[PDB]
Amino acid sequence: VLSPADKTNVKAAWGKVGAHAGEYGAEALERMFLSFPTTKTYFPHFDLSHGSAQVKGHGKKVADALTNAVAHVDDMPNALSALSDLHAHKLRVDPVNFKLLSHCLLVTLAAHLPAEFTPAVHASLDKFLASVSTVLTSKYR
Amino acid sequence: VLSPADKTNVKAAWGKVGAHAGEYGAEALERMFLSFPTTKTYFPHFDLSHGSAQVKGHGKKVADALTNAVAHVDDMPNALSALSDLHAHKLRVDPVNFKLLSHCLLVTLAAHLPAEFTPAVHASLDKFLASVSTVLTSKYR
Amino acid sequence: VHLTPVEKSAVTALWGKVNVDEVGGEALGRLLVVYPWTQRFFESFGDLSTPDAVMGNPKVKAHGKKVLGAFSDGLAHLDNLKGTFATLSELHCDKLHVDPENFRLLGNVLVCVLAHHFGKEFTPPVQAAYQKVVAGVANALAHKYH
Amino acid sequence: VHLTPVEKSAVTALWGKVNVDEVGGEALGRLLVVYPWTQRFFESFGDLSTPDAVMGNPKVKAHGKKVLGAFSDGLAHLDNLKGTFATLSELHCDKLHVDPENFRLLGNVLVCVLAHHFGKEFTPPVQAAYQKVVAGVANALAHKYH
Ligand code: HEM
Ligand code: HEM
Ligand code: HEM
Ligand code: HEM
Repeated sequence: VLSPADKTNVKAAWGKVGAHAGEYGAEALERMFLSFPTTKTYFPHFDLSHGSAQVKGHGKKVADALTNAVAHVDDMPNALSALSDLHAHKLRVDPVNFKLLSHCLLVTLAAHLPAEFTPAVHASLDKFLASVSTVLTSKYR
Repeated sequence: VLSPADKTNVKAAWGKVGAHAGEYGAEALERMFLSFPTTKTYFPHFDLSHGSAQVKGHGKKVADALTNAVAHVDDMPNALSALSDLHAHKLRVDPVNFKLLSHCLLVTLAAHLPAEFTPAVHASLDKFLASVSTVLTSKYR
Repeated sequence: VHLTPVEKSAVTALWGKVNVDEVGGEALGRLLVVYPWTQRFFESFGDLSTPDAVMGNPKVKAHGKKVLGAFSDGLAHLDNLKGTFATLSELHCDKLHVDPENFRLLGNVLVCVLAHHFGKEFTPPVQAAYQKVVAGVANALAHKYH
Repeated sequence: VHLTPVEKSAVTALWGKVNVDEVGGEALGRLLVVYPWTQRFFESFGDLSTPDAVMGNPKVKAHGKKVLGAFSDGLAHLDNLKGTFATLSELHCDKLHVDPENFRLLGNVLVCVLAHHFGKEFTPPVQAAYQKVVAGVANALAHKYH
């Protein structure tokens, strides 16, 4: 559950990602695939090589969904409804994989926006991605 | 994130508790302390002994707390903010302990309410108890 | 895992009442219903579309009896659960890549199933003994992750 | 997954640039901030009630140093990590009873803190190597739970 400060932390931190959202999505992705090779079994139809166009495109999708989660942080379950059907019903992703991807997203952000990645902002972002993960892995339809 | 069915299951399963609210609450308590002794470290002021009137009185509160959480499921954070501040702010309960108590509550329910403990209801209670666990371990106000 | 002679006697007496043809299937079925992502490891089992479908699925029951059977072998080899499960650890960890958190889940599901079946007979002390066991078994499954 | 010669070179390369009297303090301090129940293990350490309070607490920085030093040891002794942390495992597991998931979290916070400092130098491939290392320290650290 996000506090008032969490919410403001996340929105200002995200706004600083700016036009790099898609780029940060793809880097978090690459980091996860290299750091955690088991997560690759979820993308058997993806070209997963370095510089892959498929990974770059997917990163942008993930970034755009996170952006929309930021826009809709007070009613995320409704805003993310279609994404939870995909991830919870059809794919049935193991929640541990969302912790891996969230960690890689936090590594990307700390690498690219060091002055934004204060301890407090670190915590707020960690809770936000945990909240997104719960919604996407929960069957609530 | 609970589905419509989930809240109906949790309402329909936990309601059958009713009178025995203290009884099942105390038993899941005892189940936790015997099965997972480290959890006693949060209760050095209690009389841990079997049938301890302090454990029994406690049981009655967790259960009403849970009935209260069943009562305000769709605004649990507001409805639980006082328990949140107790367990997250002042007591610093590591979240694993909530999984242990949640397991022992499911066991107690399965032992005492077999006709209600269908697979579907078990899935709903597990999510409901995970939901209470997140709210109770989050600092949000 | 070290049980006392007393929890040893009470665990073994309960287990001697277990319906060896159903309890395993109930534990697996519930795992798949309660933790739906575990369904990904069993795509070749057919209909897993609803809870009633899961619990009635004949392959689910079939594979449940096999899993119940390993928990039996462990119960007679509480000493070196690591060895007794060395090969099985090979499978789930090296071959199958099962995140070891799921081993804890199935043991706790199985604990819920024994409670369901035995009611007040599944007392707090009794469950405490079984928790020791399924903690032991899950440990020996994740031995190769170790 | 064990270390191949290329990443061995890669990680030790940037571990040398690490400042050994801060990052440890930021890793522990961020663990206490991001995962606050861990504070419970430090009521002796005094004021931890706000981030800035945590991140400058001399206790925290002090404690951090020896944790980073502990990590340096594991680096020097990858081929046998559990021996290295045998004693540490005993204190954390047998004495304090720290849930081992908390170990994994601290390793990931350290990895975050390396990213914060080294920026672009902390490439995906260098993270991949380090993730192997921290998972070794967390596993070695909980060996007595196994
Ligand atoms: C921050 C958390 C995540 C977000 C916001 C997210 C978002 C998305 C989005 C936006 C899509 C595209 C939906 C569409 O094109 O219709 C997608 C598809 C997908 N996601 Fe996720 N995801 C997340 C975590 C994960 C994780 C951890 C995994 C697996 C390890 C995963 C696996 C997949 C897969 C396999 C697809 C199908 C893509 C395809 O077939 O092209 N997601 N996800
Ligand atoms: C479903 C999970 C839980 C619920 C619903 C719950 C509910 C409650 C309630 C209603 C109270 C008393 C509120 C009052 O003072 O009126 C309480 C107190 C307390 N709870 Fe929890 N609790 C849960 C989990 C836990 C766990 C996992 C622990 C520790 C392992 C814990 C430790 C405590 C302690 C130490 C107190 C102080 C009680 C007292 O001094 O009266 N709780 N809880
Ligand atoms: C925790 C205790 C567990 C025990 C005692 C156990 C036991 C077994 C046994 C006896 C077999 C069959 C070996 C054979 O006949 O050759 C097996 C295979 C298998 N296990 Fe489990 N298991 C456990 C947990 C899990 C979990 C949690 C999962 C997935 C989430 C899993 C997935 C599988 C799969 C996919 C197979 C092979 C299925 C196939 O190839 O058709 N196991 N396990
Ligand atoms: C995961 C990697 C970890 C490493 C490498 C590590 C390392 C160490 C070392 C070297 C000490 C020496 C203290 C002494 O000599 O008395 C220590 C103490 C301690 N550790 Fe850790 N530790 C780790 C994780 C954790 C975690 C996650 C927690 C709690 C959440 C924790 C709680 C403590 C406490 C409370 C002490 C002693 C406090 C005191 O001396 O006042 N440790 N640790």
